[PDB]
Amino acid sequence: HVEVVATITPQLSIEETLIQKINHRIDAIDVLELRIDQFENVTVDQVAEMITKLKDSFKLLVTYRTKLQGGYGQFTNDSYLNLISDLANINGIDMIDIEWQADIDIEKHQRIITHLQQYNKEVIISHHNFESTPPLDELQFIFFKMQKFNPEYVKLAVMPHNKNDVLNLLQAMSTFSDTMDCKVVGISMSKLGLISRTAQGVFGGALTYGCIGEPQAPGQIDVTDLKAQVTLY
Amino acid sequence: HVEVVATITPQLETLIQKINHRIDAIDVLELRIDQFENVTVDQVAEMITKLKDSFKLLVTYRTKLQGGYGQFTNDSYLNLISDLANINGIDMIDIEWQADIDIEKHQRIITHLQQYNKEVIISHHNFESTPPLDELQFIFFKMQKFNPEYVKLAVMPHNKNDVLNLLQAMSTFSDTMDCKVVGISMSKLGLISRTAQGVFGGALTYGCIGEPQAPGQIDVTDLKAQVTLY
Repeated sequence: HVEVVATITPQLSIEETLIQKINHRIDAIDVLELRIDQFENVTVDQVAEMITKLKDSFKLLVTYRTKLQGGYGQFTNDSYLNLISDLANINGIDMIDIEWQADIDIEKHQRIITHLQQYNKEVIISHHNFESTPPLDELQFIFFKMQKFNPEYVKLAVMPHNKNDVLNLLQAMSTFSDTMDCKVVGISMSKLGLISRTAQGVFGGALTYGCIGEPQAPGQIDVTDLKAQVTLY
Repeated sequence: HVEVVATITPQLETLIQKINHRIDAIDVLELRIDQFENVTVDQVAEMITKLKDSFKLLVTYRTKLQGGYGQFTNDSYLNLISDLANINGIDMIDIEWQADIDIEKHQRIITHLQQYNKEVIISHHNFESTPPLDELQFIFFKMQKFNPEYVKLAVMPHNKNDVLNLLQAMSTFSDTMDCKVVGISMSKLGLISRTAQGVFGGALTYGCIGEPQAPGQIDVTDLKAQVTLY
């Protein structure tokens, strides 16, 4: 059973137009992802505010996507990890996204992830490669190192250059789905990789991301159409 | 691009209306005839004229062996297929393959059909399982040797790997071979193979007119809508 995620990226003052479009799609939204990287000097208090302006029909996921990994967040890596650790104190948050990459300080990441789970927050460790799709063995090894932190979800987004790249991503997710204990989200970007987002559930995937109006990732789809997709497979 | 196939199995007009309704989603109209007792190329011609100009006409005689109903000798079957080449209204003809067949007799029949300007779809179906990737590629290679217009392989997946294997086989073939390829992973588990057929090099995807004869079949109208997304 794939869950449909609706990504919003409001400004401190969460619109009234948006909150209404959200309620309209209540049936297609399992998880509401609140991106916050589009806020300069965003603070945990500001985020806490926005949350209340929302709260119970979907889980609330808060994501600060760094520019390094495709977002707007320019925070220092140090300030980034501090922000992620601080979001644990916001009672209304159900899921928190933490970025993974080769150069991370592993013991520090584990400390933060464990901290988050002690506050009963589901952790989504994610990795984004906008340049290419490593070979299958490499994809599986990335998934392996990420799940070592025992998160609730492991998320891998890669960029395809050919059909085999899409198939390898699907295979890596499918194989992971069959043997590992935590949930997996596999994303092959661009139109070439569309099948991974629509048939995410067929290959063991747990989440599929959509928008309410315009794409927040490689040509996004309205969650309503995405819900229809998940329902088709 | 991917051509959407609409499969029908009549019996020597309510259908005539349902097909015209979905006429915009139909690139090929597969006319299965194996559901008729003692089918003659003459009756086939009678039906075709009653149907037939916005889609190709594929005539398919699926033998019992390969999931159909056709109870013809291999001889009368191969002769039925050879004789279909005389019907001008037919654009494509489906000829079955299976490792034991007479290679030279088959090649003799395929070249024959192509002399009458018919597009040949050499096909193989396994309603029971999906062979390993290597074996899928083996099947494709054998069928490819006859230099047909299309090579078609339908398999029943048991698990996710079986679906990915079919897609992989079809994709790799797509990248090297000089003829069109068609891959089908049956059941709802394999639905993605029909909707994203063109993503992996497929040239034909099969749908229905309204009533499915099993799980995994999609109305050509919905199928066309899905194909259009990729």
